[PDB]
Amino acid sequence: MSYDRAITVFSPDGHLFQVEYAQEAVKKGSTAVGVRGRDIVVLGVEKKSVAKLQDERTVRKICALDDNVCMAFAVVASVSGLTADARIVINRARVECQSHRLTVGDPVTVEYITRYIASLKQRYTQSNGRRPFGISALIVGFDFDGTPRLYQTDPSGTYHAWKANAIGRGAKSVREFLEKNYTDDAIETDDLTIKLVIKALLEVVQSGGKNIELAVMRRDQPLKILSPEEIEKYVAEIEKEKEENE
Amino acid sequence: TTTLAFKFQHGVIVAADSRATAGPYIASQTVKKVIEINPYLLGTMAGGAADCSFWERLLARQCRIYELRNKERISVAAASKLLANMVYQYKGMGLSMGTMICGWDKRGPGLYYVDSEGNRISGTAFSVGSGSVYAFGVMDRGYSYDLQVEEAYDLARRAIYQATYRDAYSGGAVNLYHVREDGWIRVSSDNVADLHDKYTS
Amino acid sequence: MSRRYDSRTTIFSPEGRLYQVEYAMEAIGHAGTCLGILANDGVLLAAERRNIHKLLDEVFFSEKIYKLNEDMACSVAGITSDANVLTNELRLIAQRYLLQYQEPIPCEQLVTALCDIKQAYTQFGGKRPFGVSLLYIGWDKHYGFQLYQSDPSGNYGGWKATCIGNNSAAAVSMLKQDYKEGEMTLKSALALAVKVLNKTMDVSKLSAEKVEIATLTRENGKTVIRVLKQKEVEQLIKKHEEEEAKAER
Amino acid sequence: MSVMSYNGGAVMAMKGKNCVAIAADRRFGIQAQMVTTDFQKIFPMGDRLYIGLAGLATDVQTVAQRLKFRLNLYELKEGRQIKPYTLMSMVANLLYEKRFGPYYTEPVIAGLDPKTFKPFICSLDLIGCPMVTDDFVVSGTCSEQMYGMCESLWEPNMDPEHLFETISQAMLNAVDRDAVSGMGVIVHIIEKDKITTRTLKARMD
Amino acid sequence: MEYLIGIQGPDYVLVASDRVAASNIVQMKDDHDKMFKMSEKILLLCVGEAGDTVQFAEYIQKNVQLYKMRNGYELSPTAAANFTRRNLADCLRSRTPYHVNLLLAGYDEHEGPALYYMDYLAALAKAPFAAHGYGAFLTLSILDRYYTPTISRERAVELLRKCLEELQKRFILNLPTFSVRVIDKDGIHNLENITF
Amino acid sequence: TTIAGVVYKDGIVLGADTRATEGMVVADKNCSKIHFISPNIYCCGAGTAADTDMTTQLISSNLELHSLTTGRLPRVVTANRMLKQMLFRYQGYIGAALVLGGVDVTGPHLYSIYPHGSTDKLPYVTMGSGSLAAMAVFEDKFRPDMEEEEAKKLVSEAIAAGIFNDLGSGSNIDLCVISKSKLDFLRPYSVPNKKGTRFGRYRCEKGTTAVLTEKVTPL
Amino acid sequence: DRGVNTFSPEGRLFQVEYAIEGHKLGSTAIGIQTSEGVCLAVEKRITSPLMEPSSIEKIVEIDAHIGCAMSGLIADAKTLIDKARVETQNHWFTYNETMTVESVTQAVSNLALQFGEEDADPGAMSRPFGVALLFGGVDEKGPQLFHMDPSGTFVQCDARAIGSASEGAQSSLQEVYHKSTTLKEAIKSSLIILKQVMEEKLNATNIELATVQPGQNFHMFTKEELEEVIKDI
Amino acid sequence: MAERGYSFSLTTFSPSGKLVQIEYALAAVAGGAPSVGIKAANGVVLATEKKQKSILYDERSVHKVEPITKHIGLVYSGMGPDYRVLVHRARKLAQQYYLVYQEPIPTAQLVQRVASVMQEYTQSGGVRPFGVSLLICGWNEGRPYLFQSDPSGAYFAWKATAMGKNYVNGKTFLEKRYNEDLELEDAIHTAILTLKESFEGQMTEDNIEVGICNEAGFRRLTPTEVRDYLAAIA
Amino acid sequence: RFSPYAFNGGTVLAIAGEDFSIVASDTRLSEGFSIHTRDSPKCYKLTDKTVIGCSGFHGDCLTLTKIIEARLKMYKHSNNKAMTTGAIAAMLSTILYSRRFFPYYVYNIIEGLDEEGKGAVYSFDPVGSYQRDSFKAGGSASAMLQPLLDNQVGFKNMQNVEHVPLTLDRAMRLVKDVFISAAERDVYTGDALRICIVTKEGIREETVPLRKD
Repeated sequence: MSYDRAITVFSPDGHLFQVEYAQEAVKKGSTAVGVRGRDIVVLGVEKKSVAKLQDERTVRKICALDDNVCMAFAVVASVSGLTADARIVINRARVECQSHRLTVGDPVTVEYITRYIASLKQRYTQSNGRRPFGISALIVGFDFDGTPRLYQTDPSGTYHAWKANAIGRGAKSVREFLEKNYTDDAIETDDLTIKLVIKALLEVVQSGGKNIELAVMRRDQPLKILSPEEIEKYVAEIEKEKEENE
Repeated sequence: TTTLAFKFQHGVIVAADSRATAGPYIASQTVKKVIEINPYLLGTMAGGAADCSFWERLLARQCRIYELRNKERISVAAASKLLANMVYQYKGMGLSMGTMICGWDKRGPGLYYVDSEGNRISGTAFSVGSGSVYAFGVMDRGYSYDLQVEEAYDLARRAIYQATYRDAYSGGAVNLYHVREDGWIRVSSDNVADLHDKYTS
Repeated sequence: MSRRYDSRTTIFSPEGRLYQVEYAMEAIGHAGTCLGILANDGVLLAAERRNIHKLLDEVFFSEKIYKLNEDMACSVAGITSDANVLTNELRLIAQRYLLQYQEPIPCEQLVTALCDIKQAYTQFGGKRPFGVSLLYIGWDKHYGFQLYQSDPSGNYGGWKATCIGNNSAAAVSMLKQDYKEGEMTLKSALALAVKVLNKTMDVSKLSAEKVEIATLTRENGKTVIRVLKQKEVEQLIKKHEEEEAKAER
Repeated sequence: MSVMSYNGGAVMAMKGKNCVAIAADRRFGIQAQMVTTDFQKIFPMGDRLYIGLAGLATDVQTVAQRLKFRLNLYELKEGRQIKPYTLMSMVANLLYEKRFGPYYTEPVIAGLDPKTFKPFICSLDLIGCPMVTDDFVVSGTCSEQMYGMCESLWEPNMDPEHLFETISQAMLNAVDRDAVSGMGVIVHIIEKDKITTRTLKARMD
Repeated sequence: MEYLIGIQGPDYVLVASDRVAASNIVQMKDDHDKMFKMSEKILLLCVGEAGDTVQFAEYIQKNVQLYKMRNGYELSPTAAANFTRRNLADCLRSRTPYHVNLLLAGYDEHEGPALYYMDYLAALAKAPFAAHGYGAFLTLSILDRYYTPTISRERAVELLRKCLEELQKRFILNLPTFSVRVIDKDGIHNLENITF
Repeated sequence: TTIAGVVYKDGIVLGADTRATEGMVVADKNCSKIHFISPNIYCCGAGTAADTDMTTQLISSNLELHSLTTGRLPRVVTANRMLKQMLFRYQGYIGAALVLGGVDVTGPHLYSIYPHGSTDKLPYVTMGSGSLAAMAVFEDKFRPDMEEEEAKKLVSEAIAAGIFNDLGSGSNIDLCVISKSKLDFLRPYSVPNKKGTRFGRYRCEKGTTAVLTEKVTPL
Repeated sequence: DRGVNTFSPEGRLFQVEYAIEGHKLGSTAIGIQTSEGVCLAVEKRITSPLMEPSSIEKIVEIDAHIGCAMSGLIADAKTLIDKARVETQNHWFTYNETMTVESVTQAVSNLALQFGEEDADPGAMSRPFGVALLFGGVDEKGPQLFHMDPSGTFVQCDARAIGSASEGAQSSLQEVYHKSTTLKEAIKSSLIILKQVMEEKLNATNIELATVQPGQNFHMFTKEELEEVIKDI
Repeated sequence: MAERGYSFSLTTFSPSGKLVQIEYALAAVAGGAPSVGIKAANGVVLATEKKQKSILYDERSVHKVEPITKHIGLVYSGMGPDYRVLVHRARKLAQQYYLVYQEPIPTAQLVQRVASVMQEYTQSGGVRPFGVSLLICGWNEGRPYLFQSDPSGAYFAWKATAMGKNYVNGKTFLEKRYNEDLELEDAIHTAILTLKESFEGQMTEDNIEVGICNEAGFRRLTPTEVRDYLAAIA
Repeated sequence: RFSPYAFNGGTVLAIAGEDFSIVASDTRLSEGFSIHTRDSPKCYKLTDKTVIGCSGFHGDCLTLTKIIEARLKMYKHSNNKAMTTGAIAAMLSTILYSRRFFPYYVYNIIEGLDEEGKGAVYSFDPVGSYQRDSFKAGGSASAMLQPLLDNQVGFKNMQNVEHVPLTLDRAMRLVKDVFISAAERDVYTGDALRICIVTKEGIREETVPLRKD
């Protein structure tokens, strides 16, 4: 195209500006936590900002890229949802997942999607008159193995696998409380893994079951996005467990 | 259902059986050759007929899968090799065709065998073969073949099949290249001549 | 030359917003009231008709009520200019989906196709985003009745009741106060919408020249998209107006 | 709306004109050539739901072409209030068909319609590569279009009752299935009026 | 083109569909263990039938498309909607250089009427129906159902209709076909039915 | 099939045509106008295969419209010839259209006959459709090669009437289109040579030969 | 204002001088060519035990007998590696044998500098990448270690270090590492040098080693192998 | 012959939340010639000032008042060059429509088409919007129609509208002088009066152009016919 | 094989015998395009290094197009791979041409006879559709079996001991070459003038013209 005006140009600081501007926008808010289980991986976002008049059924902030790959996203500002920005990454990733499954008869792994996120951010960098998305995605899924995985990506396009991680509103603070909660029993019992996601989200700001939405994946079976009614019952049971340990 | 690269499944291995042949079936252009090529150590395949065509499609199959397997650190399956070959070849069609490769690997749902031909047929069966003269062969073999044959037990099965096959067959200047594939490895049992095995057995 | 002129409004800010979307956000607020409420037998839209003169042709059905499909309809808050190109594009997309699927298009499916385009402008290209925020109303098989809102980068949210435009905070709070998550029927639902428009708008008795209200109602298994005429609207105004009169006493 | 070939997917339309109305009969069958196994699937579309165009023969080209035309119809319908006339659609169809090369869409159109909401009747039939003809007499259309026109010109008093007409046109269909072999069984009549669609089910062999 | 063998008998207690495993190139059978009904989704099926090669080809693309709607909508896609979308996709491929006639066989769960089968002709024509055959065989089986019809037919009676056909198929038909996969589908899972 | 002629006379241009428009030798329609009126200035006669002729006139009419408005010159028949030759080449010489373009420039009235060839053909006086030579042959015969306007108008009408008589394909009304460059007098009935016999007697029937079990209006 | 495309009176481009600095930001990688084989060592430098240490990678395969350690922005390098995978197997289709360290490295380097910020095609770079790659393998010719720069200057090395310690480490290698030092000793040399840039001591979860040795394909060292070199440093 | 084009941000939103370019374009049309359109409901009449301020202009074929097609016309106000490309473009759309349908393009349909063009000029960079306001007229499908399209890419429906210099006074004089359910003759008379209320003073028949629109078509009258009208009005 | 239509014929017959490091390639000394032979001089054989000698024959139009190309592929290979032309050059070129000629059917059999740049001798045979194989006998042309046999019987020594009881030496192969060419004229009637045998070594190119007997 005609637009080739600079938006990204390299720094002597050894960085790309947009990527760093994005990284702080995931520091400042939109808590998304993920834990990896032993049959099931669960990811959760807190905030859809259900003010008790909004719809909860059709709103998606966790989107299924595939039936064995799902991502939960975050990056926030004053323009609070960057759902739009995510929605591009979501649509291109959706076709690519399906596409990989047509060509290669193994079910697409999270490791393929994570390299694909690293190249999309980069490609936008090299092209003239174009800028990296602000998103960070917690890519969840199942391989050829049928092994549950949770991988996390950053706005630069670098990926690591992690058993349990928290990002948003102090990434390290939510993760270090959650670090005690990650035990051998917790990862084994599937039901305990669902609680682990919810239990982390509660540390930043407590209560709300409508604000919290989490999606669950079991084996290579399709994504199931849980009802808010299921969440409310779960936060009530989590709050009593905190009093029991302590 | 036809020769030139043929495979039949067992639990322990698959049998890989192939011909060394040059040109059409009317004369050879060489005598020394092995047309058997190792694209990956996942298994061996090699054909004949329309020579450029078999080599071309397998070479694409080999490129895609090998890069994906090697970089990702995830082993590619029977299903994946077959899907790459299939997708490529229909597109390329109208630029000669005659690919006859037999795909093997062991998967999460157990051992899987798919037969890849240049029509666009993708088949699992007792024994399948793509190329030409094995079409006759699948008839006698099925009788003497169990669902699960051991490797040693399978080697003896090949030797008898062949030894009668040379008597019936009138194609000369061939070798039977015998390979057993134990999964994501490929080893060569023996590369015995078709003329030798009639005397032995 | 060229970069210098480029104000770098396409740049990300550290906070995690796009300058353009934020400036577009203000363009929606200047402009008139567009509110949508969910009801249990149909769904209704109420939009501010801003074309009052005594010499009006009415060459269009309405200049803010747009029937995008033969199963969707929408209302506008923002700029008429952006609204006209956009409204046409919304029609090709709604209509192609109708061809393939042959069932009414989700309100969610309808905001997302456009979103890519909105986002494209803002991030790069140095192209303005569209100055309108659209309230789409529809019924689709899967969820039943739904309302969807789109913003200037295509940020979407499913809402039972929402309002954007002039005195957006006032309209949405008021409507939040009486109604919370789908407590009313189609009859009562028109009477609230006109009531909200009444308070927000400078004319505090309204007529049918001041308001234009559109209904989308599911009858005999098929979605009917109708822009209500001036005659039907006056009846709805007298019902809310009378309800206000009792309130005082 | 429009299709490829003429009887290679069945479908036959005949119209008789009434002062008030137009009556149209067509079989309600479907499936390629001779076989007309299944009976639930349409050929006639509505282009105002008081104006129709029907193209008749193969179902694939019937649904692909009909839908792709509907998108453009619709955009015009919403834009200008006065939804496109009879006359506008015949010409639109002529231009849309000629435009293709690959899988040539040669329909034999029957337009069945009073114009807009107004009470002025039209019936027309077009040729395979369907250049438009204005007429207000009577229309029969199909592979053997000229046979249905002849007979449609001969049957009426002048303009029988709408009631009388559903019965005539149903009988016109019944004799014609015997004359071809590419269609047969099941008959649907759409009496197309200026404010209503009366759908009537005629007796089948 | 029609010279396969499918039958699908729709009822709302079950839907029984059967097909032969008999994809034959040359003189012998390449598939004779592979199933001829493909899984688009766990409650949805497409049965592709035509030429041997063209069958495998139609399914893989289609499989991606069904799943994708499931993801997009965040519920199971509408049956009506899928069946029409599978008709647009087969007509689009028809334009493309390789001409493909494909008989598709839609099994879906719809909001009504119950378990449902939506029927697809080699005129590339989507049609709602009850009582269908695919292949050259469609012509005789549709007719047998027509003498004795029931569309709420119990499983025992389904076996009787089947058996009068199976003996006929063995001696009068050019498909003696002793290799068949027969399945009866309830609304939750695939159950395997007796094969004669 | 069709019988069309247009003439260059001592006045302006008179087009003569039989009604019927046929898809081959069989009538698709027995109503409308074969000689078509376009913009005010341009009239075109049509002949040969129906499908190729109507559409060619229509497409050129858009092109000619653009050229007329911008240039603000009245349409030239040589100009009209070049546009049909270029368009028909674009298509690749598919179908049969013998086309009669006739328009009045500021000079004389000018008439051309373009066959499907994609030629640059200058007539003297021409008739089209059927066989180009066969129709053209008449002009040499009845016209002395210029006579007064009124005498010429009866002459074309008489020659065209003979082709209608000799060749039964043309049927119904004979239309004469008197074309200037803003005046288009479309005289439906110059001569009616033939018409049908009244369809007074029915072939209607009561329901007892076919019946109806429905009368309902869906919503 | 002035552009970034311009040459300075120093006689170098601005964008490129910044890109070298980008190499300096990241983690250190050591690639040593020994004649017994080529070892590549990289620091994990994990700060959390919740991470799974296998999936922190900074050694990725160009080929099935060539391994590559990369330094500077981890993300920026990954694209170059993606394009490299397609070329090595492509090379197998055409030549009918596997790609060499030299052939792959010169082809990626052409792309490294192409930059035109305005009025240049979107299928070409607006800015150069700030990554230094170390391509280390043994191929048909023998053990070779080639070094690639973000300036698109490729050169053959025997011992090269890149990352934060790049100048310091490179000097220090020239000293210990020679061609009178065996392969296992190369692994010991790299480990000592690694520690200043690292925040902690050397461990088997804080190094990742992979050696490609003659007659063998690329092997990723297992936990036992990492631990044997940890014992004696 | 080597360029890629430039697209830059002066065409993106300011902090005020309104578009910097649109306000300036509206200023260009205000500076223009006054133009009134009145729908009679017996035909549409459009009047503009013929003059360009020197009357050494031939204008017997060059007009401000141009037919697009058989019964739809545009009258403009604002910029002359920008209008010239819009006249030419508008025709091209009309004929495209003419090929498919056989009827000439409706005023309702035509404006949306034109509106896309106005939009490209605003939204992309390295261009600027057209500074021409259009009065679009037609009589088709049994009703006469008048549309307005302003330079931004908005289209508005009016039954009597005034433009240019003293656009405000024209709208009020129209409200006052013209009433509903009057005839075509009355409409023609009122437009020349709105132009009197909208730049005042001396008129000749080479200072005004009046064109009448019916299903017979749009025509701009000859200099003589316009002269007779002048004498009627005050 | 195929009877010249797709591309012009130019006759000629190629025999190839590999020993262990000496390989003889023979083809007739003629340039044809028409039934008559234009000139005895030819440039069918082209040498790229002393390491590799290529022979393209048959249709003259094919012969010039591919042989020059092979010189280009050699240049590219020395630069990038850093292996001098030889075996490696040979495998690569046969794939790209054989795609090019085989939809519109192949009328040239190029034969790369060389030593690898690491050593070991290869003699490579395409049908005309991509295959490369190492051989110790080769017959190539329409008569793609007429020479093959002599090399199978004499070189391999399978049911033969009277050409050598083992396998041929350098002295022995050159003696046999003159004999084989004299024989060919008798059977194959598509030759005129002279037969040229080039013997390719890693250490000596040899050329000899031999009159048609």
